[PDB]
Amino acid sequence: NRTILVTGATGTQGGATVRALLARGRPVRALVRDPGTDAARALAAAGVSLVTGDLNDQASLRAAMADVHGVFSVQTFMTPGGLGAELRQGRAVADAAAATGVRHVVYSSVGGADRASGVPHFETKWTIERHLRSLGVPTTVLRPTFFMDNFAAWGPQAVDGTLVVRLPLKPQTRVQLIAAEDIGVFAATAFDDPDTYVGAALELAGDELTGPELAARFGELAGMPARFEERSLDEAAADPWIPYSHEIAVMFEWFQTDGYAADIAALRARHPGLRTFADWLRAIGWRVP
Amino acid sequence: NRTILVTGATGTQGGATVRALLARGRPVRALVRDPGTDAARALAAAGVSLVTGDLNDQASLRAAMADVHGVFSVQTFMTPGGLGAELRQGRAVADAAAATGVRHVVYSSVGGADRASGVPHFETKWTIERHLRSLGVPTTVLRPTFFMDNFAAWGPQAVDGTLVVRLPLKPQTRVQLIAAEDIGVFAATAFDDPDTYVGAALELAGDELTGPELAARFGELAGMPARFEERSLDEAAADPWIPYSHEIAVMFEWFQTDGYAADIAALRARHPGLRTFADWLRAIGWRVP
Ligand SMILES: NC(=O)c1ccc[n+]([C@@H]2O[C@H](COP(=O)([O-])OP(=O)(O)OC[C@H]3O[C@@H](n4cnc5c(N)ncnc54)[C@H](O)[C@@H]3O)[C@@H](O)[C@H]2O)c1
Ligand SMILES: NC(=O)c1ccc[n+]([C@@H]2O[C@H](COP(=O)([O-])OP(=O)(O)OC[C@H]3O[C@@H](n4cnc5c(N)ncnc54)[C@H](O)[C@@H]3O)[C@@H](O)[C@H]2O)c1
Ligand SMILES: COC(=O)[C@@H]1c2cc3c(c(O)c2[C@@H](O)C[C@@]1(C)O)C(=O)c1c(O)ccc(O)c1C3=O
Ligand SMILES: COC(=O)[C@@H]1c2cc3c(c(O)c2[C@@H](O)C[C@@]1(C)O)C(=O)c1c(O)ccc(O)c1C3=O
Ligand SMILES: [Mg+2]
Repeated sequence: NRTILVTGATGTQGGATVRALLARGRPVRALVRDPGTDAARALAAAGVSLVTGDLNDQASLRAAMADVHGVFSVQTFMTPGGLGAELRQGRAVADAAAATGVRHVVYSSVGGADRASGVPHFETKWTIERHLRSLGVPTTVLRPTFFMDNFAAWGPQAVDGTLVVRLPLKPQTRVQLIAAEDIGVFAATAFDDPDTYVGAALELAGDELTGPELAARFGELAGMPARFEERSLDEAAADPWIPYSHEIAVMFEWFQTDGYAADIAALRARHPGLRTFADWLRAIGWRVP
Repeated sequence: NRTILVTGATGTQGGATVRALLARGRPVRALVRDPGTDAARALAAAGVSLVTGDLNDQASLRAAMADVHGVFSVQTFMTPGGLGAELRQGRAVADAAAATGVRHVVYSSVGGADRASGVPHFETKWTIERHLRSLGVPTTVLRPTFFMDNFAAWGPQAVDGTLVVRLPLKPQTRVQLIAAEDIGVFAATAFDDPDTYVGAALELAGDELTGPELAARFGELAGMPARFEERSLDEAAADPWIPYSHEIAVMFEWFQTDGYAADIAALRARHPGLRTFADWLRAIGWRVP
């Protein structure tokens, strides 16, 4: 059986992984909590098999993994269960894979998880990585950087005729970015080349830009003036419109002090289709609100 | 000036620290968000000076540290801002101490913070410890174990004439415990013996017991039958009546796999009054609910 079980299939990383897997010729089974949603029906229409389960329900995970070759493992921490739930879920996926004879887990972590960042939602992922390693289940770890896709909901607004990117970054802070579509590409590639990818951990980025450079990219596409403005970390941390704003502010402070460290040139050699930020803007057809 | 600023002064660790400092003749200043509460007024009535401030407000922290010799630093994670807020607050205390020339910080962390536990509210504390050391703020780290005081609100209930301690521990799991009163003793001791304590980290426990033994201690005092019963980790994690239940379940799993490592005999040699669990039960006058 060549089937891959994709967790988080209706989400950003999982959805990208579904598309890459289908294109590469793998059967895809999607873990969904509710098979009756628009998103789940859309997956089925694309040729995905649905299985009902929940990352909090270990028995349901074992059932979801019946006869599959591989599992794509991704979790979110932005739920009522928070970071503790993310951690337990990641370890549950690993345990269920071990118990059901899964041959290959591709786990999505985060760039810098291995670098003692102290970012709470990076440390959860590191702890999950360590658990997978301890079980001996053949594993590839992907460590994605800043999702370009974040800018769909959190892109710049027009202020007095100028697009403003306002984020808790110094103007000089360089940030590595990855298109979610490329996370999917690497996940699919890993399953089809285990000789290269089993036992590997790979930090993923397709571009590296400062805030002013990000603003320039939007301005060039929009035909509008654009600028970057630094937001204070304390202000970002307190924002009632940003879920888990304190953890996110810790993360942005780490971008400022440390940051991601993917080798973009080496990734492009492996994957010539690796997307730049300009590519992301073109692919989504970004427009000013 | 020999004044100590106590953060969390109306709480468990801070309150214990205030009492121990007063016993040693230190002037004490208490950080309170609202000086009009009953708890704050009681501190003032004891001869503790109040200063209004908030761990989320860096300017208020600098003001609170004006002219003080030392700071007792403690944070909670079970608030709206969660783990991220705990981390930012701990680093803010450190930064304010650095900015105001504080001569000694006693920071309360947690046993095993230094042992890569993966427990999210342990990793926050490890990150705060690291930040203090990076700044060169003269620092003593206390690493308390399981608070005996937890059993005041989370004690055993009588079921069919038997007291039942029900926790996510294997019957064989040994847990180290500390009376909060003793955390205060060590904090005050550290300020008065900086030669010994500046630069030090000390894991704190006054007893070490299994679940069955904890049950036996309650039974002995109450003069009735008692037993321990293991609760599953999944059930504990999902408990709607336990705040941050998922993080707490990760912690209990770590008790099972790893656990605390204080040298109790060595601590009792330093502090002969170090409380056993039986001592704590007697001191608070524990009674069957
Ligand atoms: N946004 C970024 O820039 C970025 C960069 C690196 C890493 N990450 C990490 O990505 C992860 C989130 O991935 P995403 O953006 O694809 O998430 P998402 O929110 O787009 O998707 C979450 C998916 O998980 C599913 N899900 C949620 N709870 C579930 C449960 N209990 N059982 C089964 N399924 C459940 C959702 O229905 C959805 O399919 C986070 O851990 C985050 O830290 C994000
Ligand atoms: N309970 C245990 O067994 C145990 C064992 C080891 C460590 N710990 C750690 O102890 C810490 C909590 O200490 P505690 O039990 O003394 O807490 P607590 O809840 O008893 O007291 C918290 C204190 O902090 C104050 N406070 C809260 N938010 C504040 C803010 N924004 N600004 C200023 N003051 C604020 C409260 O008013 C109170 O004075 C946690 O980090 C926990 O992980 C607990
Ligand atoms: C354009 O900026 C954003 O979209 C921001 C942004 C950026 C990241 C994450 C966010 O959740 C948000 C949102 O909080 C809105 C905002 C403004 O703060 C995130 O969770 C994350 C993550 O879990 C793991 C690695 C990451 O690199 C990230 C991020 O980079
Ligand atoms: C008797 O057991 C308890 O009181 C439990 C308990 C125990 C601990 C903590 C709790 O919050 C609770 C509550 O969740 C109720 C319950 C039942 O789960 C906690 O926050 C903590 C902590 O931050 C740091 C170190 C610790 O060692 C601990 C604990 O040991
Ligand atoms: Mg299929």
